[PDB]
Amino acid sequence: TIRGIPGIKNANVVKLMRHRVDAQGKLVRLDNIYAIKTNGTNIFGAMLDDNIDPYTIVSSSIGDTMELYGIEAARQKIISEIRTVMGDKGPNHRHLLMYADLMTRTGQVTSLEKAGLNAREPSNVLLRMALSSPVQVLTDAAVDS
Amino acid sequence: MAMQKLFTYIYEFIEYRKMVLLEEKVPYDKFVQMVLNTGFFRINAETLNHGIVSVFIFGANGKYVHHGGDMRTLLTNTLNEKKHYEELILIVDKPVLSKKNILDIIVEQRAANPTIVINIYPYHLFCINIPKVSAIPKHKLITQEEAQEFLGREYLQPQDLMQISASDPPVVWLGGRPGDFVQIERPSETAMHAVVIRFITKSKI
Amino acid sequence: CKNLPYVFINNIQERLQTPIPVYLKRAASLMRMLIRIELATVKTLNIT
Amino acid sequence: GYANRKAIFGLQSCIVDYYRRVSIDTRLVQQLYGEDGLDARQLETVRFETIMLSDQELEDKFKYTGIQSPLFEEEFSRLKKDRDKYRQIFLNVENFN
Amino acid sequence: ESPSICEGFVQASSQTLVIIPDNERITSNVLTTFEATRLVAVRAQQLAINGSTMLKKKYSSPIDIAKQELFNRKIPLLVMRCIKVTPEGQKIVEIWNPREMGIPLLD
Repeated sequence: TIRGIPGIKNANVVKLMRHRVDAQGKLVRLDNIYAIKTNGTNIFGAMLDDNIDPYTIVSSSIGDTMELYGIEAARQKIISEIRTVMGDKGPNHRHLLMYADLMTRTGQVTSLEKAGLNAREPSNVLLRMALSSPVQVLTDAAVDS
Repeated sequence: MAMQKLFTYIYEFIEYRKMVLLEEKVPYDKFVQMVLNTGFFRINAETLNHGIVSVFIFGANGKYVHHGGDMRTLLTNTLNEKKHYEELILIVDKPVLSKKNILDIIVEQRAANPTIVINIYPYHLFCINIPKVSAIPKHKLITQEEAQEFLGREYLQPQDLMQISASDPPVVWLGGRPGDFVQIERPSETAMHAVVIRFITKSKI
Repeated sequence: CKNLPYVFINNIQERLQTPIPVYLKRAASLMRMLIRIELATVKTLNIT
Repeated sequence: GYANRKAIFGLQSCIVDYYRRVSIDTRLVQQLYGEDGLDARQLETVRFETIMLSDQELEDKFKYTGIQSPLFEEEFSRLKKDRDKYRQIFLNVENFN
Repeated sequence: ESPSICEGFVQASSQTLVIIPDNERITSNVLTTFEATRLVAVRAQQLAINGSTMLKKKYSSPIDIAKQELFNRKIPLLVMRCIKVTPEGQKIVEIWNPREMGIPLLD
């Protein structure tokens, strides 16, 4: 690496649409705000750089948010990612809350795959048997008593 | 430039932990050259419990993060110092966490010294004011009695609550030991902020 | 508005005025805010 | 179908208990269902008037001046506090999105 | 060795029903639609098998009679809600009364 934050493939200036509070207390919505949007997530390098606000770093990757920030920030990032994937006519927010709270209930982001079901409900042999590969999980339950 | 950020935010973290310093604060230059030559910058903190907490900011590629003999020597000789030594903290580079032998010496000295708690953290935990990050909601540690009252009202054993690792950055800044409870005020698009209580489990290796 | 979090428990704990858990108080914060906004004294002058 | 079956088997065990917490067996998943405990079928969208009002506009509209009791000073301060809390929380939500 | 039974404490220890006092219950005093529906269904099946009722207005189907018994607060059932399974073999319930409790929409 010669220059720039590693893992930042690109960086483009995008105007943002943001709310601010005036001295009279009005909640004015500002469109003149400028910030950059990158490709590739390296939150750590962004915090290191001084031209970039370290406390207002937003990353599309759940993993980097989990590692850098924690599990509550990872849960909020899961909600945000599922929401932006949903589109315009998305579901209610409580369903996304349920999705995110299920994965992040163990202090780690657990998937919806069979690995995540093992992590969240290891003792529920019958549930994992119903999900996939009943013979393998049946063998594991038998040997594990 | 993680050295300067780490240098300022470790002292901000000591202040956040409501601890006082036992010595005088050197500037950036002395800190970085001492880290580069010695291999570690040692910072002593005293808590309200009248315990002593020591922090070791290891170098990125120094002599101490590569060989287990020297690291073992440091732990053995520093842990026999007659301070109260409530907690020891090692701040090391990110790739060091995968290096096994350092984790082995850490766990070996943890088992050898029961009452002392040793944790090794990467750089990115102390390169920013973690409680001041927008994306991180407000964590606070509820005492054992109020957590027990909450559980008894809820008919919940502690293992029923959602778990949070003791290595979580907000919990690390708060100073959450495993087995304790942390109350969180998370913003909500539905109910306009809500409170959850999470159980602190054992940290990552 | 003070007794609003008691819709999450029952009328009995409302009569007994037993303590409300913190998260129950937080859950009804939005409804409390809306009720305060819409039942403000400047808006209920004609309501007996 | 693939994604839906995987998700269903991930989430199917989450059942609202007698505390309106969402729990797997006995282990909590949520302190409250939607963090408000409300059914998704019983929600209506309503505007919160005080959010965008300036401080003088808020005083013009919601401050009651027909009685000199300090109870109405307290009530208006409560309205202002609620507006400020809403602005703060949702500005933070806007910040990390 | 052993056929998974000799050491098998398969018989679970009998539980004792602990009923939370009427001033200590912290569940809703309004019947959830599930609970009201279950009450109506149980009562209507029991009227089908037996036929007795406390109603004054005579109806031609047990469903209507059970629905009115729930509405007119004469259904002879008690919704018991269980919140624990303690390791000490002590099942913690709170027995609610559908006659005292509120009734959901159901219509």
